[PDB]
Amino acid sequence: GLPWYRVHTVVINDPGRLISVHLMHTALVAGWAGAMTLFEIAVFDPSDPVLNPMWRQGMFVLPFLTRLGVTQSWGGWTISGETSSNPGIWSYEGAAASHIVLSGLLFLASVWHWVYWDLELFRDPRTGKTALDLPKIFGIHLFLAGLLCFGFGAFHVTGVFGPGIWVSDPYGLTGSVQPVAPSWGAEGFDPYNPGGVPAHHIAAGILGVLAGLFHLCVRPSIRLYFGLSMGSIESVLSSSIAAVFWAAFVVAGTMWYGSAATPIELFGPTRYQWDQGFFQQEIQKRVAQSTSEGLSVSEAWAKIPEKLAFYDYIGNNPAKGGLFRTGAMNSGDGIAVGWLGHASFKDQEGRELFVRRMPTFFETFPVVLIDKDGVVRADVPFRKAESKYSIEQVGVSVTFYGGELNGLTFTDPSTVKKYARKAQLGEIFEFDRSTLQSDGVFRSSPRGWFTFGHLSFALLFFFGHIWHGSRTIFRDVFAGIDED
Amino acid sequence: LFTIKEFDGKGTLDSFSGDFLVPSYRGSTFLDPKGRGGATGYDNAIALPAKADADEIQRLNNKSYTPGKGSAVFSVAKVDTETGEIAGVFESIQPSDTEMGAHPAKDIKITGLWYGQLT
Amino acid sequence: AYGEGANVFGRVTNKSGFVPYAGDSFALLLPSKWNPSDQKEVESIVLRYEDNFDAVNNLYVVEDKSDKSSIEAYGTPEEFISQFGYLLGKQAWAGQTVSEGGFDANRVSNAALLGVATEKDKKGKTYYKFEILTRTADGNEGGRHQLVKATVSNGKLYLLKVQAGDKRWFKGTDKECLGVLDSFTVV
Amino acid sequence: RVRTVLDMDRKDPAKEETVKELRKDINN
Ligand code: CLA
Ligand code: CLA
Ligand code: CLA
Ligand code: CLA
Ligand code: CLA
Ligand code: CLA
Ligand SMILES: CC1=C(/C=C/C(C)=C/C=C/C(C)=C/C=C/C=C(C)/C=C/C=C(C)/C=C/C2=C(C)CCCC2(C)C)C(C)(C)CCC1
Repeated sequence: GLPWYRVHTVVINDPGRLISVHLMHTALVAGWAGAMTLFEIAVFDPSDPVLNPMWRQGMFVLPFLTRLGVTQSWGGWTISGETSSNPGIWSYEGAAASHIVLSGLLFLASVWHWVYWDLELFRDPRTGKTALDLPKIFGIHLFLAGLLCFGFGAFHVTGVFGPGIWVSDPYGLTGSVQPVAPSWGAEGFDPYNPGGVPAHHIAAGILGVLAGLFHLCVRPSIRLYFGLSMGSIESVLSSSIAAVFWAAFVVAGTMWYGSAATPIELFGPTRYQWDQGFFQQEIQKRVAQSTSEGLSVSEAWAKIPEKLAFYDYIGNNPAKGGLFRTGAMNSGDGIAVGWLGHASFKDQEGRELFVRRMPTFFETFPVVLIDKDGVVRADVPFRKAESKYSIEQVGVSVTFYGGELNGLTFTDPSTVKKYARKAQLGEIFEFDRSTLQSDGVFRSSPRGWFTFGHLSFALLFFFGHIWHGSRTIFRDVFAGIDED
Repeated sequence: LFTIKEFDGKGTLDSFSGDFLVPSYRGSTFLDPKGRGGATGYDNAIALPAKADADEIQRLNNKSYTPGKGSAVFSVAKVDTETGEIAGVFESIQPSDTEMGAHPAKDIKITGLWYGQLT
Repeated sequence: AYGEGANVFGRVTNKSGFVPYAGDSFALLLPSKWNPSDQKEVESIVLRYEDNFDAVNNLYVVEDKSDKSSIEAYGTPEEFISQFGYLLGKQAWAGQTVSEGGFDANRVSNAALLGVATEKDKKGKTYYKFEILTRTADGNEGGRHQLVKATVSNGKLYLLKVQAGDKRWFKGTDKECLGVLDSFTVV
Repeated sequence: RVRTVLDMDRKDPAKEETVKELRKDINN
């Protein structure tokens, strides 16, 4: 009479059916990978890599497929924006079909390993009872894991046999799948240095092999064997749950903060690029350099790439989103069509005014136009009676350099107020919202959703470590206690 | 706003008619449920940081508080000369609340009785 | 200093509530609880302080060159205060309204001149003193009291303006505002 | 030639939290 929450304990003491259920979970995961890839390819728009990349459309597995080398498709389109001459069998559709067929094969193998559960391999040769030599199993599977880690690091990513991984410029303007040379110096521990990824996966992998050869040759000591409850599968479950939630915390942190393994051309910008003005400073530095060359403001701003300006927009901030604001970023805000340009606000005196940008914390932010010396010179007041820094009172005009509105100046207060309100969000873009019926509230980029999901899983699996490990240590008393 | 403000009527003693001012139902400083309004207000649907366009021109910044006019007719029924007081019936037609210009006004007809004292 | 020692069983420094301040050519007393402020609504503002609690309570000193030889050259004090009509803010609203009580048609703000006068000084200097009450359609803090003290010396007009909410004015900000107005002394 | 002082004075009004302002702030 097992309660509904204990049913899957039936395979605790059955190695064969444990293999079967683990095969079934593996088959389900592979099937989900294939199906998700197929759905994403079906609903993906590859026409415009600029202003409409993958992270704008809510793609979740496309970033990873592109990160590890798969770029082309059988539909004739490349994620980089070129033409697919010969995508080969390793296109997105190829990966989806492969993971799907693997899921089916694992389903069949699960059926078999379930029917023929009573294999003599799982019998203890001496006693004849069913038993698993957990130290030796860990040694074998760790040796395999280390071998695979070294192989992936040395051949893949380095491009010796594999294709490499996604490497981009610091500002995410020109990124592509490239081979990576390992970084053997201290800079190999720079999180944003790509060269660490091969070298690590090499060196660590090597250690794994050696570690395997130890945990496969040397039997654990009796004191350690009974202390760590080696020989109980639930102890292994507790330790594995702990390790996996540790890894989940690490990956969530490394994606929220960004690293060489989570490029912004695949997951979108981080919130710390908006907070610290990572792109705004670069744009203004390029503009200033062009001006120092003698160019006018219009030419200097026309020289700015549209993708770089698009990164400098608060709508792409992963932290400007909602828990139930579902779907693609294009579903909340319209599909980007073009860059309006750069708005320069100037009072009737000629003093240049800058619009205070919305911080990541604020859902709504009042519009303030600030002097170069940090002195508020204009605003859109909430109380139009006896206002002091009104747009009409100060006489603010907005001139657009570059983009769609190039060399266009607006002086009517309504248009100036509208454009200042738009510019408080960063660079101003035109959005087509009729196509997807965008409501008008920002969604979160795929890196935000990934971080949220895997952080919640990390917490729940910390509770899993606690529970399954308590059950491990207190196995004798978890069938009941004999009073004191 | 049932009002008779500045009713400048003319006509005979049996029945005199005229027009009167009908102020906006809501003052300029009145804030809509989302903070929009004339004078003190937002002039923008800040709850949609990507929707402030011409599809919502009537609701945003078109808080038109323009006063309207209404028509009234008064008939004198009884007069007390010694007291100097008069009373009678009145009929008035005035527009409804326009909700600061959001939707068209509806015609309201109001009949009733009126009283007053002379000098 | 690091080895100065505490003030156990000591005595306070000052409890008057006002602290001195020396300007370019003027002396003033500011409330202790009022903090210095950075914003300059008028480019000629040379000093500004603001209340810590209610930012409506503030004051600023404006020093700008004047062609008039003396403050009397502006004319009558009422004419002078009519000259500086922009200090009371600007009505950005431009809609036809008649549904606001106590205000003229199409107006949402109104300034009432409670009184004007002329003051003296230890050197015989003449100061134009003004008290205004500005009300708005929303009635923010039940109106605002404005105290203005203006003088002309060495070709420059010095104008101190103190603003206090009526809600704050009723419950004891009048003392601080009047102290600020009284302490304003120019060479 | 870029005027770093003007660059910082441009970033500060739009965003005071910019890494341009905070870097070598005590030097200013
Ligand atoms: C890979 C990790 C892992 C593994 C292999 C196990 C394995 C096991 N757990 Mg454990 N557990 C885990 C993680 C894990 N757990 C975590 C992270 C938590 C914290 C939330 C728990 C908390 C927990 C409790 C409180 C208990 C167990 C119990 C058990 C045993 C019986 C499970 C059962 O039959 O329930 C049956 C499951 C169902 C009837 C279906 C429930 C449906 C859930 C609520 C939603 C469906 C999830 C969805 C379909 C899949 C998405 C999950 C995925 C994305 C992670 C079993 C050996 C029980 C035990 O101790 O045995 C005596 C028990 O009491 N677990
Ligand atoms: C951790 C794994 C993970 C992550 C990070 C994502 C992330 C994402 N997915 Mg995805 N997906 C996943 C797993 C994941 N998915 C799985 C396992 C499936 C198979 C079912 C799908 C199937 C799927 C589809 C079909 C689609 C996406 C889409 C998306 C993107 C839209 C954002 C979003 O999720 O909306 C918001 C997410 C939520 C609001 C979920 C909130 C979680 C709550 C708290 C759960 C609480 C449930 C509650 C207890 C039960 C009561 C509710 C009841 C009344 C119904 C986004 C980047 C969409 C897309 O962009 O198209 C390309 C899309 O259409 N996903
Ligand atoms: C010269 C060889 C070499 C090189 C170049 C590298 C290079 C690198 N290693 Mg590697 N490593 C090597 C050898 C090498 N390693 C060897 C021989 C081993 C032993 C097998 C390892 C084991 C190892 C591990 C376990 C990890 C790395 C990681 C990394 C990356 C660190 C940078 C980063 O951003 O992650 C940052 C990593 C961290 C900040 C880890 C700190 C996590 C803290 C301590 C705990 C946080 C979670 C915990 C549960 C607390 C709860 C959260 C709290 C808020 C409640 C980096 C590229 C890390 C990685 O994979 O990057 C994602 C990683 O964790 N290495
Ligand atoms: C048969 C070989 C095979 C191959 C070649 C691939 C290839 C691929 N898979 Mg797939 N997959 C496979 C099997 C395979 N898979 C199986 C059997 C399953 C079922 C479990 C899945 C389930 C699956 C899912 C759900 C997804 C993929 C995805 C992908 C794509 C991106 C992979 C990636 O970058 O993730 C990254 C890989 C890692 C981060 C590996 C992490 C290694 C951990 C951290 C090790 C830590 C513990 C370790 C043991 C410590 C050892 C100690 C040390 C000293 C050695 C890629 C083309 C993704 C995709 O893009 O969709 C198509 C996707 O989401 N796969
Ligand atoms: C309903 C029955 C059921 C199901 C569905 C599972 C399912 C699972 N068990 Mg499990 N188990 C069960 C019953 C069950 N168990 C019972 C009754 C016991 C005795 C108490 C155990 C004891 C047990 C132990 C001791 C362990 C598991 C582990 C696992 C996970 C590894 C799957 C695997 O081995 O395939 C193949 C493995 C792979 C293909 C490698 C990848 C595995 C992940 C889950 C695939 C998804 C990839 C992910 C998205 C990214 C990878 C990064 C990550 C690996 C760090 C898996 C999710 C292992 C684990 O992971 O601990 C959490 C583990 O150590 N189980
Ligand atoms: C509140 C958190 C917490 C709690 C209560 C437990 C509790 C338990 N754990 Mg678990 N564990 C945790 C977190 C936790 N763990 C974390 C974050 C990890 C890393 C993934 C693990 C990994 C882990 C494994 C692998 C195993 C356990 C096991 C166990 C059980 C045996 C007792 C034990 O060894 O504990 C854990 C011991 C400690 C928590 C000691 C930590 C004290 C360190 C040395 C402090 C380091 C200070 C450091 C210098 C500070 C500098 C860092 C700073 C700069 C940030 C027990 C019930 C064992 C088990 O399941 O029994 C069968 C087992 O196999 N744990
Ligand atoms: C049999 C076989 C085959 C195959 C077939 C097929 C077609 C398969 C596929 C299958 C599939 C197609 C699979 C899939 C699956 C899926 C999954 C497995 C998923 C699930 C989901 C989930 C679990 C989720 C949950 C949730 C939600 C809902 C909400 C939020 C939260 C979460 C996310 C948690 C072949 C031919 C090879 C041959 C051989 C045999």
